[PDB]
Amino acid sequence: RDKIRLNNAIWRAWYIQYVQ
Amino acid sequence: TMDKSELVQKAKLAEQAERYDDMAAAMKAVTEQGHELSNEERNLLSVAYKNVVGARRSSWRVISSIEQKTNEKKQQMGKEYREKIEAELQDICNDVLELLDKYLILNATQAESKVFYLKMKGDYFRYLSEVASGENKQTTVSNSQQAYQEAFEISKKEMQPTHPIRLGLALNFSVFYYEILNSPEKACSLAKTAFDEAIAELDTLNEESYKDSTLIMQLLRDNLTLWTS
Ligand SMILES: Nc1ncnc2c1ncn2[C@@H]1O[C@H](COP(=O)(O)O)[C@@H](O)[C@H]1O
Repeated sequence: RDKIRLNNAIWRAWYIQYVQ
Repeated sequence: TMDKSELVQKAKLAEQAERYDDMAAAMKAVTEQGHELSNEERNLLSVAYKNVVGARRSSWRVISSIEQKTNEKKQQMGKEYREKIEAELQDICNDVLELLDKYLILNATQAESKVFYLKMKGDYFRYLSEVASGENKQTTVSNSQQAYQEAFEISKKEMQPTHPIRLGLALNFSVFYYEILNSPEKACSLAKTAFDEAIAELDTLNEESYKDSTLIMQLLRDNLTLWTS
């Protein structure tokens, strides 16, 4: 269940870093 | 050929075999028979295309990261490969959207199903928007917003603030504002409101879905925590 959360965090964070 | 329950069985097999294109092909065929989908079929269809399009979205992102590297026939090679992926992505999202517009949204009986399918339509126009450009991007962005909005209004009216579908819709709609419209402002606003409203009415949780509600409530706080910087 922290598996869903961590995966969501990664996916979202990608947008912030690689395309501001 | 195969009947509904055989197709659904095939779809369940594909899923465990992690053959998501197969799983989607099966659920696409069930949908095309034209009857309202059970909750189980509906979720199998969603899981199938989420994984199918997810693989392409992932690959698109990897290549894009790489592409941001200073030579250029290697950047010309990488660009053409991104386009190849984009084209696959567009075919997937258009298959889904056709399914939603031809069968699912129009036939959905309960407010629950209609919100679910309209959120799905928001999602898959949002995925087109991640890779679209020029005039096509305006079209896909507007259609994404339209579906999210219609679903948003219907859920505020028909569902408790702790319903998992309503919360999920809010999560994705806020992600739409943040990542697609570049509106950190209204994204956080949307996320925070959806969370607060759920908190206020914790008494609306129920046995079947209280775990899903709290998880999504948590994703809302996470996105929020992640965005406020
Ligand atoms: N059909 C669905 N049911 C539940 N959660 C979903 C569904 N589709 C997308 N999500 C969530 O939406 C969030 C946004 O991620 P994405 O839509 O992949 O950018 C993810 O962390 C998923 O948990």
